[PDB]
Amino acid sequence: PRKGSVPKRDVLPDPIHNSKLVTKLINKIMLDGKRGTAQRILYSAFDLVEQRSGRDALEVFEEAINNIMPVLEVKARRVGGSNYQVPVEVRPERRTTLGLRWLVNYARLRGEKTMEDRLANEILDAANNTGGAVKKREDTHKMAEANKAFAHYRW
Amino acid sequence: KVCYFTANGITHIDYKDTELLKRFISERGKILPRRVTGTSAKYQRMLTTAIKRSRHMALLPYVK
Amino acid sequence: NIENGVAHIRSTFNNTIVTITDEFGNALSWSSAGALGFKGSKKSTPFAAQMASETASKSAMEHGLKTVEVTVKGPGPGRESAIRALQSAGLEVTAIRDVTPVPHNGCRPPKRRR
RNA sequence: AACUUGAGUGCAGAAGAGGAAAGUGGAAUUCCAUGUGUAGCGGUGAAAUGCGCAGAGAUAUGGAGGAACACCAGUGGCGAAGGCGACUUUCUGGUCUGUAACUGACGCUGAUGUGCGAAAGCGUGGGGAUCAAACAGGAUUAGAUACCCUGGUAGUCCACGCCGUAAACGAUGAGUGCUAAGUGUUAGGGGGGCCCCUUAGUGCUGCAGCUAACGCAUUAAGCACUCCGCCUGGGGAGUA
Repeated sequence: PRKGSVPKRDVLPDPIHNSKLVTKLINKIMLDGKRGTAQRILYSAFDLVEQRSGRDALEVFEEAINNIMPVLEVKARRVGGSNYQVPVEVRPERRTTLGLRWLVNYARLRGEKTMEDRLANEILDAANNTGGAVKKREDTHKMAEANKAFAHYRW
Repeated sequence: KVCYFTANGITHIDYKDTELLKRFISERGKILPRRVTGTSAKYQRMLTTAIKRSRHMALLPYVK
Repeated sequence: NIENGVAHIRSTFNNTIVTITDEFGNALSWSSAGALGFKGSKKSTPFAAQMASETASKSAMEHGLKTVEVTVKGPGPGRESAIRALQSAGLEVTAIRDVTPVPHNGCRPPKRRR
């Protein structure tokens, strides 16, 4: 906000895979404070993508996250009757927040039977550069590509 | 600073004296302000007249 | 030719017309910021001028241009980016002269806005 | 009758976009003709009208025409005011400084009068580049006979006349003399590049004093004398 910066609340490493990224994915799946389900959703999908791909569950997840994380965002400026869409490079911390969010949202929007299979399906598709999660960043990059003429309007 | 027209005693600036005038025309032939050259008000006027006479007679450039 | 082809750059508050002609005033090619698909408020930007210059600069190399004189005519934002867009293409800029016309009066300037 | 200080004349100097006429230039705008040249140009907050593809914009050369004179250029200068900036020449007005050669009050103000008087406007005849009232569109708005954009006519220019109005303002009549200072700038003079003194302009602070206050203050809106113009609550009305 106006006064300086806000310290962020940190997470502890995952119980199984020992990854702070994995625990934050649970924090996104969780609805109404229900940790139990969210913890079961991920482990029923991490162990599931191992049967589909074959490689390590955390190894595919790390590959997939890289293919969802955006490199260049588009923040909005204003001169008047024209709104300046100024492309801004994404800071590393926001990239993980956006990549995890796009994994969950574009897994919920799909459907086969349940959430665990949808999450597992989206995880493998992201590592293969397919799915809505990677199509969101491709549009995020595209808008940053088009508006390079507004680069020097970065406040 | 010193006028060079009062210091050296020049009481008649000649438009044929192109060399003397080239000290006040800068890089374009643009007449230099008297604050920059430090000539008095009395001699800034007869120097401007001499410069403009030289420009017409093609002894000094209008622009450069 | 071989070299010595002057480049005239017209940087205004709108697009920057960059044209590359020989030493004797014969146009080889030209490329304005508006010919690159740029919309308004994109036309007068340093980024647009960057592509505007080099787009005409590549067309010059086909006639074998190794020397350019940059004659800039206009007070526009896309001036300096245009000149560095010529060296980035390897055109060996020699001189930077400004030729923005200055009337010794003798014309009634169009009324200003309100 | 007499006198010079007032006012003028003489002599020696000074500066000035003061005025009128005729010439001579350079930059720029527009248009025209070609060479090169290719798909845009231009404009906005975004647009679009609009100009282009029948070759526009750009660029180079040349030509035609009109208008105004960058830099110098400043609380700078001149003029009664309005106003006066390119250079040259010819006529021509005013002002300042010094001297004290001459006249010895020849002075001030000034109703009526008589002239000058920014822009806009009118008549006649020219000229017409640029910008343009009005007019056409294209937009914004709920509407937009407006601000924005694209063009565009009179006018803007010249010569004669007419008009005689402006926040034509320092919103401050003209003349004369007196009344603390400080510090500039313009044009001279006299003394010992510097200092001092001094004359006339033009500025900024600032005393006494004045004012309702703001403020003015040796360029008064202070202190005095002469003359002219003007005012007597607001509308109706600068209208009959």
